[PDB]
Amino acid sequence: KVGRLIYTAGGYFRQSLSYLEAYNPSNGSWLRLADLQVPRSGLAGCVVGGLLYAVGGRNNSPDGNTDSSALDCYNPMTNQWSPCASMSVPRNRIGVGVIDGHIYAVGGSHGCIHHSSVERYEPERDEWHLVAPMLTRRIGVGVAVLNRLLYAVGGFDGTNRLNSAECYYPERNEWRMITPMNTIRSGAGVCVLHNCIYAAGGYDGQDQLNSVERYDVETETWTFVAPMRHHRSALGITVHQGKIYVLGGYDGHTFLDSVECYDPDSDTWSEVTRMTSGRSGVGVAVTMEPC
Ligand SMILES: O=C(O)C[C@H](c1ccc2c(c1)OCO2)c1ccc2ccc(OCC(=O)N[C@H]3C=CCCC3)cc2c1
Ligand SMILES: [Cl-]
Ligand SMILES: [Cl-]
Repeated sequence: KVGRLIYTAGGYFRQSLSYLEAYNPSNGSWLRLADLQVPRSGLAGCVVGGLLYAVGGRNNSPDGNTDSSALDCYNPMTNQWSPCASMSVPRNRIGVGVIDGHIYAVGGSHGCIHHSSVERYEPERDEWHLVAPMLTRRIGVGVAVLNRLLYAVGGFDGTNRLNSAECYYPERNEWRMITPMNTIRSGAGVCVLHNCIYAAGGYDGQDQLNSVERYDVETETWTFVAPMRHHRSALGITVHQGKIYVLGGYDGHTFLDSVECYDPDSDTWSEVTRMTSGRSGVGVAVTMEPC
């Protein structure tokens, strides 16, 4: 369990960013690591086999906006990024989840297209293949995996921001709606802790949110927990040693540098550190410290 860091890749502040930085909860330190080859915001991060993957996003620059179909892998042992096979389609504001060593890329946008499509990456073959599409088009979708089922939560379908959510059952290659959230949320942070799917923050179409709700997969209910200290949309999120960490985002005024940590035992959020600069739209995941 020891020696794992929270990695934050990419993001947005004025333009899309190439930063890869890693935070050590055990000593409070931050490390700046190898930049992404292409700056991206609206990407997702995940880890398989100790390698960190950056999936999708968009490169916003003064010279334009390019939605990304890229999959790039970072090896902490070498501090190097390598390109992997690209997805079938660019996906900005994507959601990803990992089941049994396979990466699922969910939704996202390509220009004015809002995807319902979903595709699955096999690291051992370096190949993507499409799977069944969601029942709803969703960008800014939160994705998490619990008990080898994949959940897609909230987002924006091109017309309305969503409180709906759905679950993918891999052995039937089928999506089914689940109970909708109590709040409309696009760009929320979605993760799994214990037997629940948490949805933190986001934008309800009117304001950035500090509220947080969790879906108990057994009872099929959404319940609010303690709100974050800060309203945040387009936040990064991950879980580490039994606590949720939320990183950055936009509060309606500032791009936040604050990182908050949720303790489910006390139902409290605490501010634990600050990123090196404020940003939104980052990809976040946990793996071993680099060499
Ligand atoms: O609901 C919508 O229509 C789209 C929705 C959104 C959310 C909150 C908003 C909002 C728009 O408008 C002001 O608050 C969204 C959802 C997830 C994202 C993930 C990543 C991402 O990456 C780039 C990025 O961070 N851009 C930011 C620039 C300035 C502030 C907004 C975002 C942008 C995302 C945007
Ligand atoms: Cl964007
Ligand atoms: Cl992961």
